[PDB]
Amino acid sequence: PYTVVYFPVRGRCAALRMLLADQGQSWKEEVVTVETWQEGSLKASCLYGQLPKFQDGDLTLYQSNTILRHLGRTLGLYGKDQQEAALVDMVNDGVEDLRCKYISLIYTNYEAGKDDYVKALPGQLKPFETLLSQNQGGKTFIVGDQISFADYNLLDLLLIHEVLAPGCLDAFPLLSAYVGRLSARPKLKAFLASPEYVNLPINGNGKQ
Amino acid sequence: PYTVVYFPVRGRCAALRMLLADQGQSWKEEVVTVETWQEGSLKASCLYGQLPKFQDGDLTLYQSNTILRHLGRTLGLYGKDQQEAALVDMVNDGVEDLRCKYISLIYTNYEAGKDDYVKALPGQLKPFETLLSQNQGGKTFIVGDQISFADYNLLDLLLIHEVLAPGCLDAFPLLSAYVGRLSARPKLKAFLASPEYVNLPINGNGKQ
Ligand SMILES: CC/C(=C/SC[C@H](NC(=O)CC[C@H](N)C(=O)O)C(=O)NCC(=O)O)C(=O)c1ccc(OCC(=O)O)c(Cl)c1Cl
Ligand SMILES: CC/C(=C/SC[C@H](NC(=O)CC[C@H](N)C(=O)O)C(=O)NCC(=O)O)C(=O)c1ccc(OCC(=O)O)c(Cl)c1Cl
Repeated sequence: PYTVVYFPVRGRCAALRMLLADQGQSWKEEVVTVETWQEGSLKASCLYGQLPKFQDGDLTLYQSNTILRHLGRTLGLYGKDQQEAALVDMVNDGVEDLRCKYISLIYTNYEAGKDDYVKALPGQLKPFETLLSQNQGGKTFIVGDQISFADYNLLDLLLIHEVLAPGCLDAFPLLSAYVGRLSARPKLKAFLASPEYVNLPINGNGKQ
Repeated sequence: PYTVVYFPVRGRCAALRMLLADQGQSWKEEVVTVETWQEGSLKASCLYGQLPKFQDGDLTLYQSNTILRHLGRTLGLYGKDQQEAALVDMVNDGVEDLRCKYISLIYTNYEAGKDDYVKALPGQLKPFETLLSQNQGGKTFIVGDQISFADYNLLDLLLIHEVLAPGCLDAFPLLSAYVGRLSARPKLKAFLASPEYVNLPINGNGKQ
């Protein structure tokens, strides 16, 4: 079945977990402690020496977005055609770009960079609001009329940003409603409310 | 048909151009000058306010990897099945991670960071050598027995690294032979030797 190998944090596994949960998929969580990691053997066996590591049967994958695209491809959450598949990629790549900046802030320059980051946030979120406005008035999903892996990734990005800068979505009606709507999906809502999600820190250094 | 909108540099368009050329595809190059960019209108119309911008008929795309995946999907350069597709993604995501570090070095910390970067290079290239060693002894492509968009992206990454740190592939026989082999492909060889490629700087700040 599925197995996600990661440290005890939401981080780069939050989106794929929401996906699996919302899709009614079962998966196993292999929690790696900082101690076990610093031992070296696991890291050495990882393709790029990093986590998350994912297992789908005997298929072992690395890279959070590779896992997202894999699940999207195999579960039918990758658009209805090539045109949509490309747009889903465009959204996910944009989410990744911002996630990298967020990660850099959190682990590299939180105290001194937070103000500049938050000030730059609106311009960084604007693209996703525009995307929604161009797709059925933002009433459905980020691309097309069916959910995609990019939705879960974008949703997580928006959620962690609401924590970083409370109210950042207030000026973005479509993104705001989008968050509430997706978060309301039965399986997803239950997952987001569960200890499994709630008692895990967003990041590994206690910052958010 | 196809249109590539970018600044007059190889940068994030080199891989997709090699792909198009090697695949015998025709495309138009719309060169954006620093003056045009600083004018503001183009930037404002770009989804994430950045280039490259790509047009396939009336489909307008942004994000270099979205363009790569789109061409790979539509041209059949994305693996033979879903498993290979996942592996192709895993390779491309790894290429992107290193490309981001390369870009960071080039544009924000060349002088002071070059030594540390080059020293860390071997460990960053090892994953691709390993991937090659696990696929038909590295005699064909990065994933499977057919070329994929990830091959062009990886090839570009390797090429720019040989310029940054001459001889960096000496420690990796498979990657070294891989570069020579792919570069020898008729259409690609002609493209790499053409003014279109050769007279374009790798980066925009004159560093490499
Ligand atoms: C638990 C906190 C930690 C999660 S794992 C982080 C990292 N893995 C990746 O960054 C995966 C990137 C892939 N491209 C992907 O998309 O999957 C990892 O495995 N690190 C272990 C290693 O030895 O490399 C986390 O986010 C984290 C923790 C600590 C630090 O450093 C602190 C600092 O001062 O910079 C960072 Cl930068 C990060 Cl991202
Ligand atoms: C011509 C040099 C320039 C090419 S365009 C760079 C950038 N676009 C992207 O980074 C695309 C990223 C997407 N995720 C993708 O994958 O496609 C861009 O459009 N910049 C214009 C803008 O206004 O944002 C280039 O590489 C470049 C040039 C200058 C600088 O800054 C110098 C510094 O001191 O940092 C950088 Cl960082 C870069 Cl990357």
